[PDB]
Amino acid sequence: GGRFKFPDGVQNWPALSIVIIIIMTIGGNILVIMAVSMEKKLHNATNYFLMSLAIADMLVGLLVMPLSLLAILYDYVWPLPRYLCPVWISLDVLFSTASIMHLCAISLDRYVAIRNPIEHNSRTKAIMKIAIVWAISIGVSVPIPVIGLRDEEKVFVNNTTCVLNDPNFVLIGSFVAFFIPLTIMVITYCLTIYVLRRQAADLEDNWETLNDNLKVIEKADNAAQVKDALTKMRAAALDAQKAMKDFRHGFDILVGQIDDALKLANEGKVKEAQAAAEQLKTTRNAYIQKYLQAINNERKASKVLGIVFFVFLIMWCPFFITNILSVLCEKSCNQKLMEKLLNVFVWIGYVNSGINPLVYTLFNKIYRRAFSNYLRCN
Ligand SMILES: CN1C[C@H](C(=O)N[C@]2(C)O[C@@]3(O)[C@@H]4CCCN4C(=O)[C@H](Cc4ccccc4)N3C2=O)C=C2c3cccc4[nH]cc(c34)C[C@H]21
Repeated sequence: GGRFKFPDGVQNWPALSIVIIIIMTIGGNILVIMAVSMEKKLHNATNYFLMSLAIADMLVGLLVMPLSLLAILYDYVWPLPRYLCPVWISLDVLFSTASIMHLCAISLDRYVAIRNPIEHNSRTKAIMKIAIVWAISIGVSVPIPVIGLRDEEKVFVNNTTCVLNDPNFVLIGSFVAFFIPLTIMVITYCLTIYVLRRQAADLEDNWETLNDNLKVIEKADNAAQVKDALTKMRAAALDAQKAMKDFRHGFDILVGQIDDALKLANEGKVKEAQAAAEQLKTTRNAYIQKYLQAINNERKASKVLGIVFFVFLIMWCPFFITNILSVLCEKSCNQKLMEKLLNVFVWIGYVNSGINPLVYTLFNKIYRRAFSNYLRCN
């Protein structure tokens, strides 16, 4: 009666339990799609892009993970019809790349928004980005149907197991789908953290000059000395202002005290100006806390960026690196262990798709309360 498998030919039940992570991925992104849909605040362009990413990652857990689970259930013997594997593999390359490409764009956008925060029809650009991202991924995926259709031996080999059999594609696909985006995310990340640290140093330097000039005002006795030190603060305040409205307004109201004290410093006596430097001391200490919460925001952003980039490396690097070694190293490297590692590094890349939502909820207050409400509402 032929050679059957399903629904009881399962050879590995311990692997079945791994469904747990699958259930987390599908729902994890659904909550994001809910947040961007229900919440009025999350109708921002960048959030629509996170939704697109969520669509990519959700489809990974929806269409790629379950079929890889069946593959493990039957000890890597394809139980489904033959035509359904090249379909599976192509989807694997598609959504996985879409996930990567999306992540790369997020890095780029975050750099621009950090460099020149003056940015705010605004949706047409986001639509343009989503389209381009999905267009590139499709390009990376179309070789699968092409190669598979023009030769059956290249998708599954022993009339049993289904695995890529074209080393040229593996090299190219890996190089263009991961290593080029990786290079962009490396340089991008480095520039972003550089800009961030430079902005922090600027605020700290402006605050130091505001203190040092006050000390030397209380110190010396020359009316022109008070004039010089008292004028250098006016610039240090105007420069720190352009670097939360109560803070810039604090620099604006203390500037007025620098005007009064500077008027009484040239035509008046040094003692009265030094007495005005006291009122300046108090107006500075009034906002010393708002200065600390500003620099704290700087260090917070630095940590979040370092996390997301680190996670991306830890997740996708093992697969693609070993994938490269498995093709271009056909002798020196151990091949049996290579397959043993790749089998796990594949699902590590999968887990990244489920980590992305869990990442953008741990740090955003709106997503935290949005998730905490979607889980308890139903
Ligand atoms: C996670 N997903 C997995 C998928 C894949 O390899 N899936 C199979 C089914 O799993 C293997 O790794 C297994 C594990 C152990 C032995 N295996 C192999 O030998 C061959 C790889 C290989 C072929 C020839 C020579 C050396 C190595 N495998 C396979 O075909 C390809 C991906 C990919 C390749 C290229 C560009 C890409 N963009 C996004 C992606 C992607 C997503 C990304």
